[PDB]
Amino acid sequence: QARELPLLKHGYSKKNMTAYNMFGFCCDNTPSGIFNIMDKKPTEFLVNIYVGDNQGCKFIYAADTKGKQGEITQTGSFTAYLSGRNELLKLECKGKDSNIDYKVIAYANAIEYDRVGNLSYLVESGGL
Ligand SMILES: [Cl-]
Repeated sequence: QARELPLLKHGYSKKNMTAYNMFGFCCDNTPSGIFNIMDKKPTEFLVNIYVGDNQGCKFIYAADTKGKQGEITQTGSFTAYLSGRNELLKLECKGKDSNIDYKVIAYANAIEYDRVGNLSYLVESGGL
């Protein structure tokens, strides 16, 4: 059945009260037949996301094969492509009280990748 969409990187900036999670693939988890926008035939990811609570957060994705960015803040569906570093989605929050609960289902070349989760500046910035 489904695999988990991997978390590649996370971080935060106290100065800007921002934080992020980057989802995508690396060397030990890039499935066979999956290509990015640096490649001749980038794989389409057909993505459905579902959003509950959302204060101050948004997902950023590559909306076409030229890497033009798209953004989404609420339940919806879209087409996304992997960046040249095999990133699929950047989930960003802005502000002290930023928080989002979400579910991602992404389909590529006969495989489903899922992620259920939360991001908040409070948690991601590592304080109590
Ligand atoms: Cl290629």
